[PDB]
Amino acid sequence: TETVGKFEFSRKDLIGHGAFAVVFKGRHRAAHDLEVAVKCINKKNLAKSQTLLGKEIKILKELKHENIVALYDFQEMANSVYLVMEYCNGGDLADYLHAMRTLSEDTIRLFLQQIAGAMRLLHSKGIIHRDLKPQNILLSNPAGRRANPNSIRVKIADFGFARYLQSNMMAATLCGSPMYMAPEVIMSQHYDGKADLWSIGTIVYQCLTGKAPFQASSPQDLRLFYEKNKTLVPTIPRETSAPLRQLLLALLQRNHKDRMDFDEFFHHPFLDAS
Ligand SMILES: CC(=O)NCC(=O)N1[C@@H]2CC[C@H]1c1ccc(Nc3ncc(C(F)(F)F)c(NC4CCC4)n3)cc12
Repeated sequence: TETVGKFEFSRKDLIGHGAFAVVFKGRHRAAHDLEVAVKCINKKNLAKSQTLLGKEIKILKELKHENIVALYDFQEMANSVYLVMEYCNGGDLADYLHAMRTLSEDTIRLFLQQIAGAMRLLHSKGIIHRDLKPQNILLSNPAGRRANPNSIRVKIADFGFARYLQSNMMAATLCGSPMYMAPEVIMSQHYDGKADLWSIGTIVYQCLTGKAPFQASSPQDLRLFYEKNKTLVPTIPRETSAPLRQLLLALLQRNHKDRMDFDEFFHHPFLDAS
């Protein structure tokens, strides 16, 4: 048992591992039924892990929303950093999609309404996430794992690559997962918040079809494909509802200037459909 302020965890209770973070399930020391996810340095990449966890704190301390994984507390010291986060009892969308293969349009709508809500807050604060992928979309059912799936709440996680972007500036750091990167990101161009909208379009397309809209053998191959193809049209299955078709087509615009803007996303007919 290690303690971080009012919370405790055992390194036995590993729930996830990446190059730059290790995450343990923990609990409040007084309210043992309050589950938490404790994110810790990966000492294999000490300096970068410490930097990214510190940036995550800096960003998440400004973001309170149902659909953003909550930061309950944190502890930054000279040689280590902890984040005590909301525990999402449903795990990640990558694993959920692996088991479900594809999601109904109604489930995609429920999830995307929640992602849109979180993105409204990021956009209003001037923050871009830059690492949206299914592994960073977490699921939580307030009625418990075995409850009605209509009750699944979605939370954006992993803000270590996030930044403020001034409205007259562009970003240029290579961030994210290549299969979810906007073309402008993987082509090492300048980009803005619309790069996240491409990532969201890729996630929605994967939910709908079970595959990438633009398949490639490697990140290098995907970059070459984007470089060579100045128009990108995803194949929309003919059973797709018109609002979801139009949402996908507008998000998966190769050129960020042509891509759906945030106001269009937040008010998209797909999101207000019954
Ligand atoms: C010991 C135990 O109870 N294990 C549960 C477990 O391993 N599960 C449960 C269901 C699938 C997998 C899993 C992964 C992640 C979560 N929850 C969660 N909540 C918050 C965070 C976060 F706050 F840290 F983001 C988080 N991050 C992990 C690292 C891989 C995704 N995971 C829950 C689970």
